[PDB]
Amino acid sequence: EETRELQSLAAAVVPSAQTLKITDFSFSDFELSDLETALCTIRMFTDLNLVQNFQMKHEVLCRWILSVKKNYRKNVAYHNWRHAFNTAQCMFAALKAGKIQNKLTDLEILALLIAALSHDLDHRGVNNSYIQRSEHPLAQLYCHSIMEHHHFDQCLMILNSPGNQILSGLSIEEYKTTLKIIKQAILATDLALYIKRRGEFFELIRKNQFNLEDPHQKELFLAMLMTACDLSAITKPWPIQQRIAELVATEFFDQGDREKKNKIPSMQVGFIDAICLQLYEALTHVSEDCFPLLDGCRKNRQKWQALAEQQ
Ligand SMILES: CCCc1nn(C)c2c(=O)[nH]c(-c3cc(S(N)(=O)=O)sc3OCC)nc12
Ligand SMILES: [Mg+2]
Ligand SMILES: [Zn+2]
Repeated sequence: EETRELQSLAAAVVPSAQTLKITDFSFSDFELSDLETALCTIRMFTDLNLVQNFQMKHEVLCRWILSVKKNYRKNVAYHNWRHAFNTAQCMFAALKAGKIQNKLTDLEILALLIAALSHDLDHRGVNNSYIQRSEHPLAQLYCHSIMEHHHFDQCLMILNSPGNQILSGLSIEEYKTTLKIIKQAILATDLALYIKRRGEFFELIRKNQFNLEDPHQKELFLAMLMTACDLSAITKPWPIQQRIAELVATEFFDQGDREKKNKIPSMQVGFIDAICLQLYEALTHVSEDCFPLLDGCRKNRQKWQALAEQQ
């Protein structure tokens, strides 16, 4: 923690969502400094009316954002602060440009944004031996989303740290509801849970039976939305997706957590087909304004496929 970094963040004027470009599905953070990602984050909370509706104190939100950023590991090639930051930006864009904002409640929106930013806290890279070196090396077989539970634990720890309580303004009832949604959302980032609950979601959309007014369906939708934002790097403009794919490959193969290069194109195509396409197609069914995510995904598949055939 840098009181210096906080002082500078808290005293800065937060530029518009327009100037920060956070309403664009094509948004990229390569050009941004950490302070700038912090300012973008404040703007996300502000334009979603969260600061106002939940009486968040400026200095507290600033301190919370810095604490969250500080708890991601920079030595992890992909699952780091920038990835969490980008997931939250996608959530913002889907809520605003994608018009999903009108379909949810303020608490659900509050929970989703916090969850997007916090869902990978303390991530140590896909090739970590966290559980492998614990007193329960078999835990993952009992509780597969055990690491996601740990990410949530980190999130809660920060929300309860002195000077970082951005939810202090909620009533105990609002608070309990928000924490529950935040938990579900973070657990939802366990790709295994996504694969397990996909079918039901695709089925409903398919048979035109999808109804957000149904408490079970709304919860399912929140989980699907979390996945959509968490994988959104796959939807970015070609030059940006190439760079993001480089980071993922690094974490995956060069243990950049704490040959393949020629197989990467086909790998990405397989990933897009097996995991991404269906999800983004389903999302567009719920809200056509989310089409750019689907469009971007398709364009990247075309690009990777061309390379796969080797140019
Ligand atoms: C936790 C990883 C999920 C993920 N997110 N993103 C954005 C990506 C991505 O772009 N690519 C991959 C991915 C998946 C495979 S495979 N064939 O095992 O399903 S290979 C790969 O990245 C290759 C560099 N995986 C991901
Ligand atoms: Mg993760
Ligand atoms: Zn993630």
